[PDB]
Amino acid sequence: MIEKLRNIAIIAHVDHGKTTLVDKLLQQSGKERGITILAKNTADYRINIVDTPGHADFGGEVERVMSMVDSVLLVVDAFDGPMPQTRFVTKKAFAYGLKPIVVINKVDRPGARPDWVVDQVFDLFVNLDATDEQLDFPIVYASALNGLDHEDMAEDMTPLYQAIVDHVPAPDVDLDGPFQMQISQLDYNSYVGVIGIGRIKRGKVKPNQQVTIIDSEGKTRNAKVGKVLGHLGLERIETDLAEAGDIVAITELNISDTVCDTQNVEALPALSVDEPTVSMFFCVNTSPFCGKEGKFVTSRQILDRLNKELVHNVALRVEETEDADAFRVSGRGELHLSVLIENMRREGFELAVSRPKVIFREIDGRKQEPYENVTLDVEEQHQGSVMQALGERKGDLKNMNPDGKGRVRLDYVIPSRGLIGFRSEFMTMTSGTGLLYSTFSHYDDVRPGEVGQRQNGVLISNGQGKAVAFALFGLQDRGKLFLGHGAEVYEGQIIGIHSRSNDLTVNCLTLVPPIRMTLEQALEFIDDDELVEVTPTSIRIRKRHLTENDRRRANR
Ligand SMILES: Nc1nc2c(ncn2[C@@H]2O[C@H](COP(=O)(O)OP(=O)(O)O)[C@@H](O)[C@H]2O)c(=O)[nH]1
Repeated sequence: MIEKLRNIAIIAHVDHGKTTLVDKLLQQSGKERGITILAKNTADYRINIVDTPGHADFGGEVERVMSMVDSVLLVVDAFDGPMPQTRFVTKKAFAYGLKPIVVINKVDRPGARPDWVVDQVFDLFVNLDATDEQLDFPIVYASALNGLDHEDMAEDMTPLYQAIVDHVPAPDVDLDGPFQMQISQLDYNSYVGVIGIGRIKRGKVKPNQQVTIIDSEGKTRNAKVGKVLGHLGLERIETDLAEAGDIVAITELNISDTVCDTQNVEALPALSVDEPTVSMFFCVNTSPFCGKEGKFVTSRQILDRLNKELVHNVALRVEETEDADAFRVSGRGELHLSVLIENMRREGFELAVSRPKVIFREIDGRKQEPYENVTLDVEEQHQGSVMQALGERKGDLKNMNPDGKGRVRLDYVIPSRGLIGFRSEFMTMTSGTGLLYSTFSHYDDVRPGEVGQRQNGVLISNGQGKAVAFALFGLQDRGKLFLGHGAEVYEGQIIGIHSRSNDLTVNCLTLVPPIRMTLEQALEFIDDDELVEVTPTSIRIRKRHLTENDRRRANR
């Protein structure tokens, strides 16, 4: 049963499908796909074959695919050869010691050239070390509708069979002991819940069987389970090990998230660089515009929506709270999350989100909060205020190579927790002639001393009427304003900033041009108490508490 298992993956050249071969090899029972096509054969070898995508999504997609398999397959046109659509995977394929299997496809073509293509699939195949292969054999020559070189050439359908059982081994994993499995792939359905798919590392799995989740500590229960056969994932009572076993009704559930039994077990590692860096709660809009401007409010629409992204987004991680109408969403970047928000924003979603709290994950002893490699380019007299603010952000400098044309380029290493806010007043210090983006680098020990705050606070309001020049031109002698003449806010909606740490509960009812604050500039601003309402039309900045005594209430 288990020593006849062979877990492989295929790489689609330009030409998509490979069936041909993917297909016809359903030849003993048993456009397009794809996962996982587990043929069945003896002259019984179950062979789960996971199709690595022709594309590359993002944030560590394909490396996660070969976390299941122990070897690979490479389809290459005999007319043409291998391409950049193959150079994407194969590189990451050899990263784990995966012995390849080369397939010269299309052999029957009149413009085909076998041993030249082989000679290309050597030279553009070794440059990336290995270092074996060598063999690398494999080295089959295969038609679709199915006399040169290997063999050749009987029922060019069984030769490939040899290759798999001969050179691909069975997954070295323990049948017995307490159950363990790491989720490799992920998908969702409009009334399943989340769905697993993976590779059984330890033990065996009963369909109605309690379990635990890992990286955190949830003890969610199991309900249903399913095997794969043909292009279908077909239900099964119970499955052992080493298979592409597909599973439901657990939770949330995530990519990389490990999960084993409940007795004597836990856990599973292997990130590797998929784990997120940032997080913020996603809440259904409870503020005074509940279904006004927008068209998706009921929590299980949002939930539904977030899950659907967790198929595409491999660099995303969504977990569910004690509170029903709220979800801690986390991703490998603040910019990677704002995508999800503003994309959802203009699908017509009314929801709100909490402040970007950093993922203070841990690597050996020190609680290593993440850092990033900043690059910023500014006019010279701005530099004084630029440098100044960053040495207060616990942002270490690396190099500042001056171009000598009236500008300077500055290059820092800054902590994530202290990058929150700066791209507002970088654009205010430089007055627009400051241009900066950046990139995530790695986590580092404590800053230390949490100093990623902002302050002062802002001006909170106390009525649902419209803002008037009779109140705003006076209230703006406390500080700058987020609204102008005429707009109906509510009790809670921060309509501006004070000049000092004071929060105020003012009246706009009884002018300077205001501040056009973006989605990003709202999130990367709010305090831990406050929240950002995001309708599909405008953007509001509420507090979570709406009045001047309701504020004083929660303060114990
Ligand atoms: N002559 C020849 N043509 C092939 C062979 N394999 C595929 N093709 C052609 O190339 C195209 C790509 O193969 P296909 O089976 O469509 O792969 P799919 O994208 O997985 O369906 C098909 O339209 C076939 O007509 C082969 O072994 N010999």
